[PDB]
Amino acid sequence: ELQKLQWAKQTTSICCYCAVGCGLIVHTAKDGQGRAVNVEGDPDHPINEGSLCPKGASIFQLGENDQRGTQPLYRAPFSDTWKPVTWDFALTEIAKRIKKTRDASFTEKNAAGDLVNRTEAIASFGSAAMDNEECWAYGNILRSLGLVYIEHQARIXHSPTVPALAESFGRGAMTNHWNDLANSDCILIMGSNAAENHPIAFKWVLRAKDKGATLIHVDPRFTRTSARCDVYAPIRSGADIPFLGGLIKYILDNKLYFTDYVREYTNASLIVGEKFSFKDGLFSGYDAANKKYDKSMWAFELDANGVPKRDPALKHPRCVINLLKKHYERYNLDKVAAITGTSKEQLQQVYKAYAATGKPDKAGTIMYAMGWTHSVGVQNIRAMAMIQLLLGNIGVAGGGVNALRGESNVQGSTDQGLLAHIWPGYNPVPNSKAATLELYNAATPQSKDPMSVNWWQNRPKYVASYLKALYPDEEPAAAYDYLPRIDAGRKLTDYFWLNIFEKMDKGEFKGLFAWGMNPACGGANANKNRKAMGKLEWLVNVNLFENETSSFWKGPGMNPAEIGTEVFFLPCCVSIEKEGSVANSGRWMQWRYRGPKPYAETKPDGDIMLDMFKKVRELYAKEGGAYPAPIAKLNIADWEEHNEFSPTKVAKLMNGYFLKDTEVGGKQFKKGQQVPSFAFLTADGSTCSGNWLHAGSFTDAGNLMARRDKTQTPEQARIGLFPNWSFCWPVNRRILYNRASVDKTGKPWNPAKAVIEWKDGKWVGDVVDGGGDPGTKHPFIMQTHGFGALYGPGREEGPFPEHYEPLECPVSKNPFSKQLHNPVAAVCDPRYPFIGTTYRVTEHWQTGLMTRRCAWLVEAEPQIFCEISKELAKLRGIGNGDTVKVSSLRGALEAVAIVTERIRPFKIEGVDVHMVGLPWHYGWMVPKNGGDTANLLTPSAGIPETKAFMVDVRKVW
Amino acid sequence: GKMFFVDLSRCTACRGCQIACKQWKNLPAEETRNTGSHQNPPDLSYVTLKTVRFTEKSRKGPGIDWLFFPEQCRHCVEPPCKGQADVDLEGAVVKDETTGAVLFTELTAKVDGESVRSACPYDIPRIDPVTKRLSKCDMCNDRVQNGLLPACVKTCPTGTMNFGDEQEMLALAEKRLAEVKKTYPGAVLGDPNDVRVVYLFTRDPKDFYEHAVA
Ligand SMILES: Nc1nc2c(c(=O)[nH]1)N[C@H]1C(S)=C(S)[C@@H](COP(=O)(O)OP(=O)(O)OC[C@H]3O[C@@H](n4cnc5c(=O)[nH]c(N)nc54)[C@H](O)[C@@H]3O)O[C@H]1N2
Ligand SMILES: Nc1nc2c(c(=O)[nH]1)N[C@H]1C(S)=C(S)[C@@H](COP(=O)(O)OP(=O)(O)OC[C@H]3O[C@@H](n4cnc5c(=O)[nH]c(N)nc54)[C@H](O)[C@@H]3O)O[C@H]1N2
Ligand code: SF4
Ligand code: SF4
Ligand code: SF4
Ligand code: SF4
Ligand SMILES: [S]
Ligand SMILES: [W+6]
Repeated sequence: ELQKLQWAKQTTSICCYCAVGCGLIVHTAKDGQGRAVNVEGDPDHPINEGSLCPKGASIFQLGENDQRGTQPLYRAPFSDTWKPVTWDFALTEIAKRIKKTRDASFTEKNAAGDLVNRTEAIASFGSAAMDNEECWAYGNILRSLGLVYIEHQARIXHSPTVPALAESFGRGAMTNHWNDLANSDCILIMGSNAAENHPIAFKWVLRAKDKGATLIHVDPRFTRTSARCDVYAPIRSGADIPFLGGLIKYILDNKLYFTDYVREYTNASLIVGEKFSFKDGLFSGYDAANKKYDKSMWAFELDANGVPKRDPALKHPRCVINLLKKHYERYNLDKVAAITGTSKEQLQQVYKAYAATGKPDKAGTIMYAMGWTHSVGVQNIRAMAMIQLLLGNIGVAGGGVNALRGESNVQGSTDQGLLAHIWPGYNPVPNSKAATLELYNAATPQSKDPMSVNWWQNRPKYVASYLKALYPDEEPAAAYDYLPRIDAGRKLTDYFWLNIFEKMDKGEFKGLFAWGMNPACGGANANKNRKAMGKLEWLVNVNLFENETSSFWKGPGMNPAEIGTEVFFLPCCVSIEKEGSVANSGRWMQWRYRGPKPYAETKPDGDIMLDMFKKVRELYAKEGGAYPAPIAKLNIADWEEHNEFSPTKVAKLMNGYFLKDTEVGGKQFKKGQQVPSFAFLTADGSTCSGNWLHAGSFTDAGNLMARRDKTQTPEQARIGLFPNWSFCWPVNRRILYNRASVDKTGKPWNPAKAVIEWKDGKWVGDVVDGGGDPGTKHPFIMQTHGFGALYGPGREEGPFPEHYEPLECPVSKNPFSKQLHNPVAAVCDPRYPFIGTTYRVTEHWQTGLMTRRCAWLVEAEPQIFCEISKELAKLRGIGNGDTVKVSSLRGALEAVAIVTERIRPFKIEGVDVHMVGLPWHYGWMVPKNGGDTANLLTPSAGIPETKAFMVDVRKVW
Repeated sequence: GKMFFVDLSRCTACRGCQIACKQWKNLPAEETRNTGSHQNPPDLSYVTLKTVRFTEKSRKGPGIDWLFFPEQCRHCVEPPCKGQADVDLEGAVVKDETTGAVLFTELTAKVDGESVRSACPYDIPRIDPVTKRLSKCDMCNDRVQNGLLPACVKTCPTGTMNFGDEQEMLALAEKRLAEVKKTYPGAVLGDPNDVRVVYLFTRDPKDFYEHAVA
């Protein structure tokens, strides 16, 4: 027996870092009574199989860390130091600041006289790190208090990805999952450094290669990913759309598209209206004065029924496919090569390798994470989705757009609507014009096409069931009035990440929740944001350690004596000190358990937020105040067991249960029973559900998220579905759009890697994405018209991706049109001639708040560095390892020079343009000589710009 | 006996192995600084039993050959460190007959720490400036005896690290060298008759590290 593990209780957990969702086994001393003694990988877990990258591998050092917060800390206005205080004091004083600010700023009716019932004087940031049950509860607590400025991590990836993939496929999520990468014949990694940023993903990338696959890395830098690919192709920053535009033309010119797939499952056949045109880099319906488009000009030609007209012959010149062919004729190899900086040879190589997956028995996948996805980032991902629809790689094993999520639960936190524009289940936040529940539900487009499922028509069941979970004693129509509404007249982006920092700097916020985020390092233009936080009356920071956000008031250049911001620092417990679920990139909602009890006096986020809310509710019950109803009637009794936050009970409420005896889909359901699927939710108040996507996750059969069953059929095991390991939304459909993986008979395109198959009156393999017999329904059930969208007339920049230059300063020429920059959209001060970029290394996490406190990770990567080419090193007289000053209009910092051939000068319009690489993992707080955030350098000018900002790099003597 | 097969053609330099070694044994972190490399710690020492070495070699056209070497004791079949150590005191360095692990005991304080490092053709052993004891990779003999994989082997996600009986590992190395040669035609196995840590190199082992082979 191993002594270290002998006598310790053994529990399972999920990694608290990236969205791969690696299994841990935790060993806890005194049969679970004491501290953690060991943390390592779960050998039975089918994603990581015991493997951990150094972040997961170091989780013992994260949890059992004597630098961690022990109890709440208080900082009085202008105070020079922290004052240790009790929970009772901190939550009580916090509950009073909330009420004071709410009562003083709560507006029942906006200027226009419409009901909004909201506060614009309190903002909240975070968090993708919290459990799914804690994210859901947090969102509802903030909305019951009437907040509309509710944001977190997800914003930076959401704004590009979700609208791109939603427009294309009808959902915004990663189409496939990690294990499925192993089934791919060609893996295109472009806008991703997966080897460093999703390391366990490369288990499955390399296994794809073992079974014959070509691995292609498209990156301005040579990384640890590049080292383990068959093809490294350098690309100039922001030349992605040219590159993908060339691939579209290559596929159409060489007839490499999957014809039958395209004719049946994409909108290739649909007739676009006569009002559509493109000329000189502008689509039809352009308002030159306002710099935006009239998208009605891009409408389809509708038949008598109101269904878009189709030519299955694909002969009509206004067929999507024919307009697509016309549009991308301009992206010839010579033009694309010149702008990308990629040799015609390599382009032809990459194009040939990947477009070979257009074969029905071949599958290609594209992996992107953040990359550089600016003005036309949405259109970049649109082009990836369009390539995949052309080659019929959507819905199949080894296919899909694998949009890699960042944080462990950024998928879950987004699903729980911790963004300003969405409630849970991606039901929009009502605007001022949505005066009643009937009007809110009126906005859902209908289809007269009988083959079109148009699943979003069920939205009224989900909204009603949602309001019955929050306010179960009220009519949904009545409860609808409790939750705040945004201004219909204002830009949606005015409620988002970047404008919350703008408003803060204009002192328009009394309060901020920094809940599981480090804005003082995370936010672009750190100098501005750190000064802007001084203009807050109170700040609530909930994190594991003291950090640059909590302690901004004693930061570099700051004078505590003249900063009046009142800070409460509440220390939360680590991931292994609590029970709950995290939803990975693949939508796997994975249950994890408590190992050690919370360290010192730390609490789970659920207990902090629930206790904080109860004290707010108490004050309103005794004092009264502004519109108490939403706060008073919110059902928090379902969240609680044994006087504590219950992950189990919140998860059951999120799945949902019947509030009475109900007949649904011609099947009798008893009162109190768990809802077994979102198909059996109702609009009439019979059912409740916190999130319709969770309906199926916690049934009468039990907690399916806690399943650790590796049982697989041969056809399931061949592609690694593992459908009995945990649970993925929707209803355990592991590969989305899987109806596209079979013909109108129900026979797979690729029988050797079948996802579903029609055998003896049933779909066999994965859960079918949309009920119905073969060839009776269009495969994209969340789309209105039911088709994969090559033509996307809902995008602001036009229905086809078009190259507009995102890299302003060093580029004057667009070889594809007259239109240089985005027509619906930087100083370029010559003192800063270099392109600054920020990116990650394997060993550090986000702002480094967590990993800078883990000695083994600091050991590997102790200091901020500046990676530069040999060419820039020669120009500026810099030697490998020299200290340099990197500067911009926004600030300056010192870092160690790493001179490397992994960085090469960009060739732009006959000039060498040098790119400067910085990690954003560092902050003044810790460690000694670690350095400060690279966001000192980044500009503000609703997503920040972190991949291309102008810098100078000087040697320091 | 047991053997490590290390397929460096699969290594992503994630350094999971480096961290996992220190987690299992609860070793401390060295004081490090960046001197123009991701490589840290820069060398093995008393408290670092495994480090990943980074080496960049220029190649024709875009990118580089980025060579990664997670360095550990080779656990030699005929240990030269034992032979040299046994000239001062027999016991300081012993060979486990079950696993084939070369193990430095607490009696390595008594022997000449300098010359027993010199005898090692891989320059593995490291001396404590205090207790004067030798430390290195102990093959996680603790775990191997209990039918578990070594920490560095279990943590590795790429399939670089492989562990098991000498016969089935040499069988794997031969079959893997055959498939790796199709991508890296200059691929070779390091000292596959003399050691129990068999490194597959994509090219000249000397490019990965000076003491990569005997
Ligand atoms: N180790 C580690 N892993 C992480 C994180 C972390 O901090 N550390 N954070 C997580 C989060 S929040 C996220 S969103 C993900 C992000 O994961 P990634 O998107 O992989 O993150 P980055 O390293 O910032 O960017 C990936 C690559 O994009 C390249 N790139 C830069 N500009 C361009 C361009 O114009 N075009 C193209 N094609 N490529 C370009 C960079 O050179 C870099 O190699 O990682 C997650 N995982
Ligand atoms: N220059 C530059 N800036 C960037 C980026 C970039 O690439 N370059 N990336 C951007 C992106 S993609 C993102 S997502 C953001 C991320 O920016 P942030 O989210 O602000 O960064 P961190 O705070 O480091 O993220 C992890 C946080 O979660 C906390 N945490 C962990 N577990 C828990 C828990 O159980 N409860 C609570 N309450 N907190 C917990 C950690 O302590 C830590 O504070 O940064 C953005 N900023
Ligand atoms: S950081 Fe990501 S890849 Fe590494 S162990 Fe954790 S979940 Fe797995
Ligand atoms: S590698 Fe060196 S220290 Fe290890 S067994 Fe061989 S001779 Fe001894
Ligand atoms: S075998 Fe064990 S002791 Fe040796 S390097 Fe690997 S983890 Fe460390
Ligand atoms: S864990 Fe595996 S892939 Fe990562 S550095 Fe170690 S040997 Fe290489
Ligand atoms: S993220
Ligand atoms: W992110």
